[PDB]
Amino acid sequence: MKIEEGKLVIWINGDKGYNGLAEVGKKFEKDTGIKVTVEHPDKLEEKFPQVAATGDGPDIIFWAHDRFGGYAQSGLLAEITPAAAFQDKLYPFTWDAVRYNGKLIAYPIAVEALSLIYNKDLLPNPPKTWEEIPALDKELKAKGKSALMFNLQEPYFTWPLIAADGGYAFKYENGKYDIKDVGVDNAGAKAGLTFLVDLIKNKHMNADTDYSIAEAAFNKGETAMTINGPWAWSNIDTSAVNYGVTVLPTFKGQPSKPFVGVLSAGINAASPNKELAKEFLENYLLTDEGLEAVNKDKPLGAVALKSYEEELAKDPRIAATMENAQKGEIMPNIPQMSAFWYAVRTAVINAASGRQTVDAALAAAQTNAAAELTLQELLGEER
Amino acid sequence: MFQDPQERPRKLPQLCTELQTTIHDIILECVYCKQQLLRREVYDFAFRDLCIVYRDGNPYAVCDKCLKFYSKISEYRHYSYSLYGTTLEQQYNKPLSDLLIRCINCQKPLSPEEKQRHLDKKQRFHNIRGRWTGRCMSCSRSS
Amino acid sequence: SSSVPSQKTYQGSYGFRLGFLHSGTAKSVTCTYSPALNKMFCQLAKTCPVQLWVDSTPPPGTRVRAMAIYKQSQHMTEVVRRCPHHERCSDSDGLAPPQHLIRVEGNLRVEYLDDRNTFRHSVVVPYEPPEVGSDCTTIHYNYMCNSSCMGGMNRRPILTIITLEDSSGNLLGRNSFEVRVCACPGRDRRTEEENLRKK
Ligand SMILES: OC[C@H]1O[C@H](O[C@H]2[C@H](O)[C@@H](O)[C@@H](O)O[C@@H]2CO)[C@H](O)[C@@H](O)[C@@H]1O
Ligand SMILES: [Zn+2]
Ligand SMILES: [Zn+2]
Ligand SMILES: [Zn+2]
Repeated sequence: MKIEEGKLVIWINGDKGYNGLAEVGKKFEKDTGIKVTVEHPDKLEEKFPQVAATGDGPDIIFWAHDRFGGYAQSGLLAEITPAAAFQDKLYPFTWDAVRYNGKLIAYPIAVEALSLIYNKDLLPNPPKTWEEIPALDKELKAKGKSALMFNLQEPYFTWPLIAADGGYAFKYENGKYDIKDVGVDNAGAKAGLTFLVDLIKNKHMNADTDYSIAEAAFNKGETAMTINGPWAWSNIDTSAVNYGVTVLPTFKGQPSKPFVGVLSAGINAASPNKELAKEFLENYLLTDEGLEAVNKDKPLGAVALKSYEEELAKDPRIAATMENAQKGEIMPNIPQMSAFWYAVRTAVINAASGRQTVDAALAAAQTNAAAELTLQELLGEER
Repeated sequence: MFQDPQERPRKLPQLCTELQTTIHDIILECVYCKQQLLRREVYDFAFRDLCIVYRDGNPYAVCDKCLKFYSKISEYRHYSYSLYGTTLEQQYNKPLSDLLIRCINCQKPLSPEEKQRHLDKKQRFHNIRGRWTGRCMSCSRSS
Repeated sequence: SSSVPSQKTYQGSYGFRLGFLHSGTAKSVTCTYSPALNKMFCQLAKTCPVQLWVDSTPPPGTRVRAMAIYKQSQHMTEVVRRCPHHERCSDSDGLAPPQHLIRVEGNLRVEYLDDRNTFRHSVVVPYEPPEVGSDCTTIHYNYMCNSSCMGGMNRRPILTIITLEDSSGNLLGRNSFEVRVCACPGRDRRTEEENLRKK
């Protein structure tokens, strides 16, 4: 077999705190003699299905729960079977995030949602509204600061604005998603995205701002506002840029509605170390001890483990996180989510540049994201 | 007739049985263009393992031209990526013979023989948002 | 006066339907299904995969029943039976009564019914949802006589009727397929499919 027996190889995203995870691995090694290697490869969410398909890859893959339906569907993931006693230690709704066609296909780790993070020193009073940002920008665009910088290359970051006034991915009803009912080219969708483009046609954010550019900018005090997740808080602490975490700005009347991710740990179907990986995840990572260790590197957000969550919930930033979360929506985990995300990332990039109108950018993504009813009936499958 | 969605035939041979007609004799309209199906198209519909579609309780089917036309449209919009057969076998840990692969052009489920040809000729399979597609023998060189 | 079981398609509340592998028509194949014919060709005692597809999950306690009936109307009332020869050849797996034509292999939750009113045989297993990485549930059936078995099916074609039912035996779903149990399923499927295009 391609995956080596008697070790654990874990893949987790670079923004997440692999050192703290690596530390939980150390404690595992020193107890069990089992070597644990933590890696953070680029384009993890893409690299994994590519190598796992060949029967290779990590024993354990971390990602938000939204990719996992596709992985499970492609046969890349083993069924997760926790004992009732363990299952009961985690919030039921986090288990729900990693249930797919009646089966658990990952361990939920922590609930993630974007918050508005602001420098009090530059803005003791953050705009609680999106519309008062072009005005507040040029106030600093001769100061000479930008008002707002956040990643513009990943639709995850722009999705709150585009969804605030009525955009949505797949319609949820009765416990099921209707893959034919997509809400990407509706009024509120085009609305939030035209607004976003009228921040770049108007020189108030640059079309090509990415995660790197935005994090530095905010952490070197050159912008007073940014949108980012709980993992970002560690590098802000070391920059000492005196910051607060708060409710995202409203667009028109509406709360800005981020897609909510549950960071999740899946077990590679081709791993000969499935029982090992369970041991490691249930008895080392998903413990007050384990999560704290990872959390101290990069904050996880609101952890699935009840006991530790109750400690973390006292934290005002976690309360902010969950306030944004309850205003947002849990991502679906269905296999069509990756196409949805590719279609929306394309539409947002092509409208911030100019190869398409907002209206035609979203017209195309809606088309590529929804299904054709009649051909699907002819084929006899909803795929 | 057939306006109970929880109780009408899915497949042509069962539709023929419930009409007490035969497949040689049944008359069917394409669901897209509404034209009547040619006899060879009726046969093709069965061999291609397609499903009877119902509009307003009436049973339709599909003609060759429309099938190919609306398939290509669906494929364009939902093409994900491509793989050689060898990776597919690793991925699902089964012989290709066990995976559902339809012809990208005519939608006929590929035979093991057609799947093998893909392997022998190093022809990739295409993933259409979860659907696996290849090319059958009759669509393998052009008509 | 005794009834013949319906073969009528019934998707029901959970959108029940059958599925099959595409196993081709090579002379070596032991089980192959023709969608054009809606017909399974298989060898005696070999594995015949039958896939169960639902649109929504049926409650646990749901059961899946298989039953053979003769396809030809003048034979429909005769109970499908193994021939005396095979019925008395000690070829039991330990679960199936030796007179049952249709067996389920690899499932200890299998039950065999001799219906006290109709005398028809059926084999039943609990419904289980698809495993991870599967979109359907597969039951492995075995047919324990040749279609030609004299004293048994006597070259008469049969239908296998699959029914989804609740714990009490109420009908949740039904589908069926013709079965021919023979020595060369590959060749027989090829033959009948060719004659289908000529008629
Ligand atoms: O931008 C699309 C992308 O969004 C989400 O990815 C998040 C991830 O959930 C976070 O934990 C963090 O790593 O930032 C990512 C965005 O760069 C989805 O989870 C992912 O599938 C999707 O492609
Ligand atoms: Zn047509
Ligand atoms: Zn073809
Ligand atoms: Zn016999």
